Amino acid sequence: VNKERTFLAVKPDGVARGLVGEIIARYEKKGFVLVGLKQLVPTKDLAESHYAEHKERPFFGGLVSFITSGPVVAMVFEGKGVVASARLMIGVTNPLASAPGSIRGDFGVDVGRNIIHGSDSVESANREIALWFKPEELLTEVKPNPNLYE
Amino acid sequence: VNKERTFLAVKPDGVARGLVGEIIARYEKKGFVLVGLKQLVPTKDLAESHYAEHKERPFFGGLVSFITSGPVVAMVFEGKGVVASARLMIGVTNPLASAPGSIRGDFGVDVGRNIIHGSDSVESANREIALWFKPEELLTEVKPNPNLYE
Amino acid sequence: VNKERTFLAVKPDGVARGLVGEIIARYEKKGFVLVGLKQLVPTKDLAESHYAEHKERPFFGGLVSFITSGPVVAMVFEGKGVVASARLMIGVTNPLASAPGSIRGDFGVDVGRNIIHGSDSVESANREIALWFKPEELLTEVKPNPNLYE
Amino acid sequence: VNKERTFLAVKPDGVARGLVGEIIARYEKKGFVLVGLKQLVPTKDLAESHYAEHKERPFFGGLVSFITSGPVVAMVFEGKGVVASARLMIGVTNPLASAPGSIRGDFGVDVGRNIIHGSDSVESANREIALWFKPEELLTEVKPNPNLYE
Amino acid sequence: VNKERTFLAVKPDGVARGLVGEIIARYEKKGFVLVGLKQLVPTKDLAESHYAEHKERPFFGGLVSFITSGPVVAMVFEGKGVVASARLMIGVTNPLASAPGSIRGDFGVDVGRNIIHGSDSVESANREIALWFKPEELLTEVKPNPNLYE
Amino acid sequence: VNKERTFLAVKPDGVARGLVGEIIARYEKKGFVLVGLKQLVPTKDLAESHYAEHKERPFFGGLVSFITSGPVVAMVFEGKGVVASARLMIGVTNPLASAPGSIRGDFGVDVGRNIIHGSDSVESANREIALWFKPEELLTEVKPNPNLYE
Ligand SMILES: Nc1ncnc2c1ncn2[C@@H]1O[C@H](COP(=O)(O)OP(=O)(O)O)[C@@H](O)[C@H]1O
Ligand SMILES: Nc1ncnc2c1ncn2[C@@H]1O[C@H](COP(=O)(O)OP(=O)(O)O)[C@@H](O)[C@H]1O
Ligand SMILES: Nc1ncnc2c1ncn2[C@@H]1O[C@H](COP(=O)(O)OP(=O)(O)O)[C@@H](O)[C@H]1O
Ligand SMILES: Nc1ncnc2c1ncn2[C@@H]1O[C@H](COP(=O)(O)OP(=O)(O)O)[C@@H](O)[C@H]1O
Ligand SMILES: Nc1ncnc2c1ncn2[C@@H]1O[C@H](COP(=O)(O)OP(=O)(O)O)[C@@H](O)[C@H]1O
Ligand SMILES: Nc1ncnc2c1ncn2[C@@H]1O[C@H](COP(=O)(O)OP(=O)(O)O)[C@@H](O)[C@H]1O
Ligand SMILES: [Mg+2]
Ligand SMILES: [Mg+2]
Ligand SMILES: [Mg+2]
Ligand SMILES: [Mg+2]
Ligand SMILES: [Mg+2]
Ligand SMILES: [Mg+2]
Repeated sequence: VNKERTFLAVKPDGVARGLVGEIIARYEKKGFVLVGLKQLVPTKDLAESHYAEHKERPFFGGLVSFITSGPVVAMVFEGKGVVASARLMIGVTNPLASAPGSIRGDFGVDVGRNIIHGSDSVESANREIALWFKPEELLTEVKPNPNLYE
Repeated sequence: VNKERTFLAVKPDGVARGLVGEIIARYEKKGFVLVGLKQLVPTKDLAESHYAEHKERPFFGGLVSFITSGPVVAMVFEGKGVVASARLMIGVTNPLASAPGSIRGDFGVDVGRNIIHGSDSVESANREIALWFKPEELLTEVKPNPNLYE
Repeated sequence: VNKERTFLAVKPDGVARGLVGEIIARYEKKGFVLVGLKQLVPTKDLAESHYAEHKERPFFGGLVSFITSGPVVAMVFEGKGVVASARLMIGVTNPLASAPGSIRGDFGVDVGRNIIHGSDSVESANREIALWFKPEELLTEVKPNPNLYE
Repeated sequence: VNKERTFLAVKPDGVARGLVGEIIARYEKKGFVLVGLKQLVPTKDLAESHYAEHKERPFFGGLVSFITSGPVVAMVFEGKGVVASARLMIGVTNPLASAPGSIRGDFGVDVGRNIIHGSDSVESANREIALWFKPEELLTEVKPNPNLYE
Repeated sequence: VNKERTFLAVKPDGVARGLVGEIIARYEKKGFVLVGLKQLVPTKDLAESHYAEHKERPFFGGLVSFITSGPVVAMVFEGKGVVASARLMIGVTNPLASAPGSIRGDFGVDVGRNIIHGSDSVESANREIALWFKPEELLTEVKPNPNLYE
Repeated sequence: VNKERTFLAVKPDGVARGLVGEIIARYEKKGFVLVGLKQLVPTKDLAESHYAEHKERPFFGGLVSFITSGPVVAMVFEGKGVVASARLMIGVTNPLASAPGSIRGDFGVDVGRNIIHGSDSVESANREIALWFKPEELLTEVKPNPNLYE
């Protein structure tokens, strides 16, 4: 159904490079509806619980360090199959392997400076949305373009 | 040679969403030549003949109903391998499964609101071109940029 | 009411340079609705009545021969103040003097190869629309984006 | 100095039309730095104090009514001469009179559905920023592209 | 005729900000032909000769220092009225006062970091072209799209 | 270290169709740094050594005559994995089989008119770079966007 939601965040590098609008426009053009949006500098606690699944990984320290080094634009998009779709639009972990047309493929060059984060499953999205957004910062009733769904 | 032709149609959703020029420009930039172009509100007979191969499918009634609910911009492009190349540019039937960079991948979310129709083979193109366009509405003399072909 | 219409034509040079889609997209983004659209090769009779006010001018002969020299995509847009607005978007007669952001300013360099034509008044528009299009070729039910008008 | 700030808001119509990213990208490309961003549905009280200077005007009721009818993306951009510059980039009150290249000129057609609001002076900006944003939602230390300022 | 030429240079800020292709594409779309193109780090002698008319101005020292701090992409375009048309596309000296749609208007904020240099007259163009380009680095045979000129 | 370089050349058809800027912009957005750039008309000697691995092929004769038939803009980009990445961005040899989003996929239709050349390995790149550019024509101090690399 047309009510699935995913969490996306323009990372510090994406924000410093002036890519916020370009990224949001891709999702709007696709037809997803913005239900949550804000800019904040992540707190070390937010970053660690956000990337909690990687806590025992070698790159964890630098990641948390990086994500907390500058502003991040956090957003939640709503639509049919938005979690898997937003991932397809993002590309793969290494931007060098990401196909042109995707966000990482078009703008990235390094795994550690890969512009944007996207939830990889509905469980993660629900978990991540709850982590970054309060219920009052999310639109309750969404009304998409009527020409989008049958 | 480079005289192959295909029939493409911006469906009512694509027209209402203001995507006609975006779609046309994609094919012009590729190097394909426009030999026919018109806007019309398809009739139920045209809709049913156009999609005759799906007349037994559960979605036919709704397809035909949607294709006739509003204006469509019908067009025919010419150039080498245009039938298969235009399909590649369109994406796949389900927009969510279409790669970023393709038309359906970039703009659609629902199978039923997938923006554009493109002939799936040369035999289909000939059938669909004859169905939507009268002979005199098609350019007889075509001239593609001279830097496109060897 | 905001049902004003203007006639626009992408001239043979505009069509040859692959600017049809780009031009249509500018009017679609603006919010105007396409109510008639077709590609054809103008007849001398048509070109001569179209540019009737210019017969005593030295460029008339060249003008007519050029407009009848290849495909032209003809269209009629509808919307509040479309006539004057589409003119502002086109630029001025000399493309070199047209401001960057207008169609002629962005794409043209010569007065005789100035990409597009637009009616200059509602009187000229009604007259030109009836010249290029038969009544049944124009949409009767116009449904513009509901976010466009108050 | 490079520390002036202005308040911009993508109005409900701009948000429903999928223009948020396109608008933010124009300001990022210009070099202004985003210091505040959020989406919210305005409260009738916020709207009235925001447009307080028009309280005795005929259109006031519909404006407040409209601004409160759907989500608005509120933002504050920082840079040298950003208040007057953002206005120039926005266009004039009536989008029909706005030049192509500006936001209203490119996307608008009606005075009441003019896509975006921008502070008209530094006094208004300071007043409006304070109205929509809490001090903790604004970046304190801004670091622009070093290639932007001498 | 259409053999007029102008010298344009993407300054070090424009190069560092990744605006070279955007700038070149603007002139290619207009219909101007590239007859010379190179990237070089200007020498202090070149910088001072190029900007000789400003040698008494308080900002000369800093101008020359900036123009030599990094790579510049020097280029020459040919076409009818290219000198004045390219200036119009560039904007005015102060980017904040440049109209949206022009290069400086769209991308710059500081007079000292205004992205691009364009010759201000034919006499200046001839001087600057001879100063930055050796004869053999310029195309002798130029061929503009045949749909550009009457 | 991430100082890998690749040689790219916009072929005469790419230059004639006005795609130089568009092509450069794709590599600039990606984060790669232009370290050499020039426009020239290739000499038969140069074209023949460039495409040396193809002398026994039936298309070699046509290939060489074409590359020496008009201006070519030559360039060298530097960045992490630039060689393989620029190839992914180019597409494949047959433009019709290149995926939408790649340069050849977006703009080409014929194998012999495929817009751009890119080195296929670091070995070929070092070899091609030394063929088209003298050492002093290439930047020595490379300062990429600091947000690009870890
Ligand atoms: N081996 C690695 N080296 C450096 N940083 C890494 C590595 N793999 C993961 N990262 C970083 O960690 C973030 C979370 O990683 P992961 O969840 O595996 O990928 P994705 O972000 O694509 O979901 C990635 O976006 C990336 O910035
Ligand atoms: N299972 C489905 N549910 C609803 N509509 C469908 C479905 N499959 C196809 N359609 C609609 O039928 C149109 C025709 O289908 P088909 O010819 O299979 O695909 P394509 O349009 O990609 O050639 C589709 O483009 C879509 O609008
Ligand atoms: N001095 C001229 N020389 C050549 N062609 C001209 C001249 N003046 C006008 N034209 C051509 O005649 C067309 C119609 O003229 P006019 O109605 O004056 O301009 P517009 O097209 O801006 O309304 C022009 O668009 C241009 O193609
Ligand atoms: N006469 C009018 N008719 C309808 N609504 C109006 C009128 N003038 C002002 N408005 C609306 O009120 C908002 C605030 O108006 P104003 O401050 O005058 O213009 P601006 O928004 O350009 O600063 C405008 O953006 C517009 O939506
Ligand atoms: N008052 C100023 N302060 C600092 N730099 C200036 C000033 N005026 C001009 N400049 C710098 O000098 C360059 C040359 O100036 P000028 O020839 O007057 O303008 P333009 O570059 O628009 O032709 C400008 O483009 C800008 O970089
Ligand atoms: N079958 C062919 N017919 C015509 N031209 C060809 C053919 N194969 C290759 N070419 C031309 O030769 C150029 C160099 O060939 P190759 O190295 O195989 O491809 P690529 O350019 O993708 O690396 C091609 O880019 C294309 O211009
Ligand atoms: Mg992950
Ligand atoms: Mg089908
Ligand atoms: Mg006229
Ligand atoms: Mg106001
Ligand atoms: Mg000057
Ligand atoms: Mg090769």
